Amino acid sequence: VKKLINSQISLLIGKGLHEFDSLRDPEVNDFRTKMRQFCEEAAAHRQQLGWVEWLQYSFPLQLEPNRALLVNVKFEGSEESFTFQVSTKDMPLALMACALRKKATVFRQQPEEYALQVNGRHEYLYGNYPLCHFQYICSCLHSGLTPHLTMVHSSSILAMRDEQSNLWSLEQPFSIELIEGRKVNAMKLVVQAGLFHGNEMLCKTVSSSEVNVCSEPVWKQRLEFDISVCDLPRMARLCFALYAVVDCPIAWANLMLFDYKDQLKTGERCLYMWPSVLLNPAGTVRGNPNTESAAALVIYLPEVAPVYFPALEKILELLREILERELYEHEKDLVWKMRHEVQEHFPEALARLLLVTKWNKHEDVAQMLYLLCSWPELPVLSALELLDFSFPDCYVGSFAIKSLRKLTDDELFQYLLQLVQVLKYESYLDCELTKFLLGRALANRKIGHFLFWHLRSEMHVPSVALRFGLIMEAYCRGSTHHMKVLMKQGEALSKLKALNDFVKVSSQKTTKPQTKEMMHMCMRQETYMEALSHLQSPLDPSTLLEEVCVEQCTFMDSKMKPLWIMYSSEEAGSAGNVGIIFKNGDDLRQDMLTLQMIQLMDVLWKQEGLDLRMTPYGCLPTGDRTGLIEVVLHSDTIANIQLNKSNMAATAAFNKDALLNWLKSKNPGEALDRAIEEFTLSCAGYCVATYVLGIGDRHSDNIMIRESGQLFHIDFGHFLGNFRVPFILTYDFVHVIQQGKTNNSEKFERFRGYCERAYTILRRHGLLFLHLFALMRAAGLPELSCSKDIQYLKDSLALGKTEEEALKHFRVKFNEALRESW
Ligand SMILES: Cc1ccccc1-n1c(Cn2nc(-c3ccc(O)c(F)c3)c3c(N)ncnc32)nc2cccc(C)c2c1=O
Repeated sequence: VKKLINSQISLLIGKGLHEFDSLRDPEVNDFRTKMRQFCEEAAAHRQQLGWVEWLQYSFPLQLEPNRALLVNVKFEGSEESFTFQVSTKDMPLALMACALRKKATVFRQQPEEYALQVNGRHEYLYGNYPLCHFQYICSCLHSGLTPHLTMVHSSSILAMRDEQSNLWSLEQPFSIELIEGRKVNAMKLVVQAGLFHGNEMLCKTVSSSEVNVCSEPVWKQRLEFDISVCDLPRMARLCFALYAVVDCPIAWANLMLFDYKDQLKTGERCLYMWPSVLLNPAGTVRGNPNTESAAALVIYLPEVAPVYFPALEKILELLREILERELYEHEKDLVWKMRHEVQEHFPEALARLLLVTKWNKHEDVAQMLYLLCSWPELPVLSALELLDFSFPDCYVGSFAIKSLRKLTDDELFQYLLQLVQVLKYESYLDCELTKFLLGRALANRKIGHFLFWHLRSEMHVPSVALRFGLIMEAYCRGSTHHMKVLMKQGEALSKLKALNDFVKVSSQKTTKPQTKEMMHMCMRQETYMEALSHLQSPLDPSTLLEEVCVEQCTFMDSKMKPLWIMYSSEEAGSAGNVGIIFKNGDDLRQDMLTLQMIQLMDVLWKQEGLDLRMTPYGCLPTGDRTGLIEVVLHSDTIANIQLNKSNMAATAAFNKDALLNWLKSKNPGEALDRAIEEFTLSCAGYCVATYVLGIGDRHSDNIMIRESGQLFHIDFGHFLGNFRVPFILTYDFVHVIQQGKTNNSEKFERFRGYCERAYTILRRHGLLFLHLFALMRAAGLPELSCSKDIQYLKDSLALGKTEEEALKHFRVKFNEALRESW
């Protein structure tokens, strides 16, 4: 059994477990055994969970951030069902009560023994919440549809559980010996070296003597640093850059001065370098795995006596306000002078005090750490700032996680993408963040699902493949069952890649109708029908993809030729008719981040009672320029609608009426008013979202509209101005908002009110967006690479202003946009 599981993990994670063994690396070895133990203990706890707790693990509640309604309810075993009138204010228990009373009369005669499953979905309604607090019940109300639910008994739930079982002394100036290299270039070589603690230099950047671009270079020279050995902090990073000159960067390499056991490193090292894009402090502290091709630098760390970093017990032994909300040197001195008052009276200003402490003086670090160990826990918002690379110390990182433990699963999920990116800043394999993420993932299967895919989707990136592979292995140890569920998804994705490659070849030699027929024949092979059917959606593990609907599958005969894959499910009814788009060839990371930020805006708006009728559809990178996008059904592009074709319900005398005519056709009679309202609200949401994020090149081919009237955007790829993008009002959109009238200030100014409300709410959470984007810098996105990009957000939310100034500013922009509109 154990051999089978090992091979299944290897295949699932995209890396052979023998490759971990072959490294013969104690740190890897230790990571693997500790984390396996941790994860297996979590699995043991899970298998004895009570049935309500199991539901909470496997099917966490989907909640929203009086009135009557029809609900259809059946029981798990039978066809017979009952359609009740209940209230949106009723609890699930009351609904389960009606259900059981009804079954008792038909079937000739305890609510608390049941949970309600949404038909055809891995989604359950349970707990003390009125029905309309559940996202599913909400969804039905706005769409019109009738909730269809299944009474599931506690013994059925337990059956699912059961089937799823598994030192201060050294004053000499720090120095190294640069021995030799083995590189490729055109000039003379120089090696620049610098010592870093995060972004901050611990002293000046001492450089090599120049040597000719011959060899196999040999230096054999001591590089002494302007810092005492007893002053090197625990997280000291040594950074090299090799380049040529008469500038031409060649390569870079970093390492920690202390190993993962706090021992100071000696003696000789061969550093396998990464090819360059001069110093890269944020770059990984692990060598380039391509040891065949990589340029290499051998260095020597001299034996300073074994020396370890002191234990905490030895460490622990050793106008303010007007500025406190970049600062001058005397201001910094005051903050450090007042550090005790900072702790006692301004605990949330911890980060500011950290940025003023002298990390290159061990005495000062001791004094900072002593305060840190008695520091009260901080709000989640503050802890997110502390995860930044500006805060490299392990005690700080440990404090940060401790304050983040109060994250709800919903919050953790909202920030998961960024927390995974922060792993790229980690210095060692076994770290507090990895343990935190793995623990949360093992306690919540939705978190487990998305953590898996965030890690899996980067296995083709050599710099993270080891770390991410090891995390995925450990996770698998803690849920054998979920591993198999994930394997099924991977098998479907393998088949989709093969199918997409086929379509790419066929469509170059034949017409779209012919290729589509070939696609269908390929899909109807038993191997494909089996691999593509009966899986949890990688986009949302609560959506079950049952039978693939071959005749509705197609492809886009342009660009990367993405696939359109439709599904149906008898058991789920209408809600089982769902689609996925598979695209191979594009980097989906930018799309994913944009969509996640818009989804976050939607949550923040709804928390203030503003529902802009957004369309937060799923986008999930799964592999190398590969991923899935959730299909929004019953929608069309603005461009297609504006073609204004004849013989259609929407055919118009003036082209400006095409979109309104289309909406009229989909929403006859009294339905038009609501659709125009959905259009207006969503238009405001997307106009604000794209303005704030600097998303340019919006046009009629990348905006879509649903038959409900809701507008949404597709195909992102440009943001934070990396095409200053103006606020955009489109004439055809103004025309719909104005109900097809030339002048309609009543409707138009309501729309302006929505924009202003949305904008002011985002500003209030400005710091959250800034902290999240700061963390996202870890991801290596070319459109989020520096301070200029963060500055874009600062400017767009006008955060340096009062609310009144910001709104005047926003108003000029909005007004300028209206003029520009034809
Ligand atoms: C559905 C449609 C109407 C009008 C013009 C184009 C499309 N459309 C679109 C338009 N589109 N794009 C997206 C989409 C959104 C974000 C992306 O990153 C992305 F790659 C695609 C999309 C979506 N999520 N839901 C519904 N429609 C969407 N996408 C296709 C993808 C694969 C295969 C096909 C045949 C299509 C396709 O026909």
